Amino acid sequence: MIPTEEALRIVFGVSKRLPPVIVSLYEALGKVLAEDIRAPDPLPPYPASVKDGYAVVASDGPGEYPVITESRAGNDGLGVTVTPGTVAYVTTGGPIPDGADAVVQVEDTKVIGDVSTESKRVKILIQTKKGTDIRRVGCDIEKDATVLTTGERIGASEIGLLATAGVTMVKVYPMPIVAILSTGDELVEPTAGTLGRGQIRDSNRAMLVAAVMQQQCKVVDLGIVRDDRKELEKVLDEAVSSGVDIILTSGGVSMGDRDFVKPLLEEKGKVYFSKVLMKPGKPLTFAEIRAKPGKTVLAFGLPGNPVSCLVCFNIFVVPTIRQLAGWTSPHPLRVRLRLQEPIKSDPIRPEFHRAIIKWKDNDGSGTPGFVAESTGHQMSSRLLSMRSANALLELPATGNVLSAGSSVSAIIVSDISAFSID
Amino acid sequence: MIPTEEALRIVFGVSKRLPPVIVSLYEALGKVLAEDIRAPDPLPPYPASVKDGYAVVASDGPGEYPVITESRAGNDGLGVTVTPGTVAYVTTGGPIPDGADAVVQVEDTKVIGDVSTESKRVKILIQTKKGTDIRRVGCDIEKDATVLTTGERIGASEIGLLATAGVTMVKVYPMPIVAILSTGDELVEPTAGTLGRGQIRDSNRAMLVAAVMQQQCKVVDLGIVRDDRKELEKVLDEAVSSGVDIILTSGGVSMGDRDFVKPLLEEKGKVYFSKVLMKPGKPLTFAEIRAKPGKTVLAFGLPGNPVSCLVCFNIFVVPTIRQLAGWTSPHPLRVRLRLQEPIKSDPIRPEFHRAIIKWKDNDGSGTPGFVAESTGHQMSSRLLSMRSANALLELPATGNVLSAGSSVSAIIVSDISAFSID
Ligand SMILES: Nc1ncnc2c1ncn2[C@@H]1O[C@H](COP(=O)(O)O)[C@@H](O)[C@H]1O
Ligand SMILES: Nc1ncnc2c1ncn2[C@@H]1O[C@H](COP(=O)(O)O)[C@@H](O)[C@H]1O
Ligand code: MOO
Ligand code: MOO
Ligand SMILES: [Mg+2]
Ligand SMILES: [Mg+2]
Repeated sequence: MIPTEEALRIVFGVSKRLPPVIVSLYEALGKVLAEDIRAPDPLPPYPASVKDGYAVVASDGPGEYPVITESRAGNDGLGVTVTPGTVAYVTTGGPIPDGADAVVQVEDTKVIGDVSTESKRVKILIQTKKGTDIRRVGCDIEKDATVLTTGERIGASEIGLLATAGVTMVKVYPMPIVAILSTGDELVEPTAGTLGRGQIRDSNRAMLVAAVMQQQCKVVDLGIVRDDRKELEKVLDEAVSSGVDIILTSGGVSMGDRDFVKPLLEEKGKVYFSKVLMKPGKPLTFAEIRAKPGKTVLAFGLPGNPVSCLVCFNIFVVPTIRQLAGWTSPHPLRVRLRLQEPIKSDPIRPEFHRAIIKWKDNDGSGTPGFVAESTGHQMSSRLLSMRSANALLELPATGNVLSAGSSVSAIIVSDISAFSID
Repeated sequence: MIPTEEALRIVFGVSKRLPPVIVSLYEALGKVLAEDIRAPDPLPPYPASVKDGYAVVASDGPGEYPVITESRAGNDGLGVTVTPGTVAYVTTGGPIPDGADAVVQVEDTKVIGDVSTESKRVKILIQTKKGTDIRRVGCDIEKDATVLTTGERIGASEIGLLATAGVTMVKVYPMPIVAILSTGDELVEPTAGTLGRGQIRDSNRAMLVAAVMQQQCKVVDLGIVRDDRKELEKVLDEAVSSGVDIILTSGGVSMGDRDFVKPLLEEKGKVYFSKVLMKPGKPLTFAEIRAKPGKTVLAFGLPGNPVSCLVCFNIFVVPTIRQLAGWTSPHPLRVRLRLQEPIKSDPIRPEFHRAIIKWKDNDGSGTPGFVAESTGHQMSSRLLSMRSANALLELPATGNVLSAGSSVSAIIVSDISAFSID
């Protein structure tokens, strides 16, 4: 039995970043960059107007002037020089014609004379300064500037920067492919209606398929496997040979006489641990299998108890997926929060207590902060204790009652940007 | 020009939850439940062992006893009664045979005699209590108990609860379908290499496609549209008739003489506003179009400036997607944080200043909390100001320099569970 911090250190030490691949721009979203990106041209590549109005010679000052060209895009005004005593109409993003050194926004101007006559004239109502409302070449992005670097995760703004730079095929770290199976003679498919004696619906498999889909990985669903050593070996050898990077099993890892996951993983590879000092998730097995040519497969013999299964996925499998996906910060967000109710900590095993947390203007102490409500009874067989739980409170093994208003460390396990407000 | 709080109130008031649909279990992930879910049978549906060991009569106490059956799943031990003076082998999740009222874990037992002889005997090493290590029928979930309710978002634990309850087809609120187009004679596709005079790559479209994909919505990519009124009307009528729920355009909404988005939206529907008091995102247009039979289409005439485009998406479009998707808490997470450097606020427009935020053990004041670093120059044409930005600091329009260490409100715009730790 090892502490969770040691089990996390071992998993991290064995887990290796996947070889990079080339993907399309839309396939690059969510992925970590495996190359630096440089701008091939400046942004803007031409002097551009910040406003809809008139490009002027600043030194001319307020007065009435003829409009000698109109510049909105492309070759508009090419070969036209705005000389002292003239102006050019411009729209935002329009190229500044040669000779103009400032832009006066349309609100500080007035058109003079009849619009029907070909010759347009405008009254500039202010005294402007050279450079006003013009984006010089390269002011937003300089040519050859690094706009994105290796190790940076691609979100919407990063896709926008790749498009700005003309990069539609991107070198990234891929997501791992994950195989998932359930174990047990007592299991039936979740499509089962009336259950026969001693049967339960397989809930862990669909739960883990959903959890892995939330981490943006491809899933290989290997179904229900019975408590038969040859059958489980065949399905594990099949998963190892299929090209997946991670295998997730649940159940068949406790002290039962037909719990074959641990001895099969010892036979096929290297088991680093099979027991962890934690509440819930004690029978967790982690192993490294080498697939014959030629790559490493990580195997997590997750516990059968639904709560223990999901907590072990959240604490150990999520950072492993991220490490394989090239994240430099794979660890989960940890915050500090105040308890909204008293919670009794366990006397021997530190607890990952499920909570529903929210940000409050007053956390109970006068200042703003996160607050936590327990999900109730914490039994490892009670999947209702994971319902709506967006955090795991880290309760040390003291045996004391932590009173309402006391502060604890909490691992956030679900999208902080999808947190329901107070 | 209206304040952002009024623009958000108007958008919320017009936006209506989409009609619910029936989807498969894996399609239900991320979606909000449109029906309550009740357990059709209890969990466990039979008295189940919490441990691998022996089912006993508690009153028998420590002693040596014959093992009369073995119970791991299904019909194991059916018709066998554990009477006083006998025990039954059980594995975790195994049905408790009739007559046994407690379980003694295998660690508190010892097998006696030769294993080869058919008759097995075990020594129970402790005095147990009635009910120990047995999960009674329905202790985790009672039959007909409500396990999930209308308005609850489906995450991995909720998929696990649907599978437990045998629900593989779920009534949910769907995500809206979003049409996206760019406007401008100066735009070229992001596949363009060398740019001609007065051209830029279309970056907003791929950025908004990525942003909408992160919100789990289907995208209808309508491409680049030129600054031609008939062309833009045709593409808008096409989007309205196609069945999308939201149209996103960018550009063609400022004061230019070929900015046709506003007048086209006024003609096709009801424009609620076209100008907002905010830095960045001032030219935002919001309109409601009625598609002929027969449904409502929401249209956001987003600003062309890349920063303004993404900030307006993050503040106004993200809660609208969530409201249409049936979220009861569509608003973004707002927290309070301390500035890591000084920031000058604008004297007239309140600013959505881009920041990279992280949780620190000491936020600078001695206690733990969020801290923010600015992304630098905040110009609306500078997409590099959105790079890695996971929050928008809400700076009031005071004109004062907010010093390092002062606290501000911040909107979190990207997965809090994907936050890089300190
Ligand atoms: N799709 C786009 N990608 C990048 N920049 C754009 C896009 N559309 C408009 N812009 C720029 O945003 C600014 C305002 O656009 P508009 O509202 O059309 O005048 C101008 O500088 C445009 O060149
Ligand atoms: N796929 C599953 N879905 C729900 N419960 C399970 C699953 N697999 C195992 N269990 C339960 O978890 C507990 C421990 O399983 P095991 O480690 O196989 O003894 C037992 O009560 C099992 O019935
Ligand atoms: O042995 Mo556990 O910690 O109830 O899965
Ligand atoms: O007019 Mo803006 O607020 O630079 O898009
Ligand atoms: Mg089992
Ligand atoms: Mg334009």
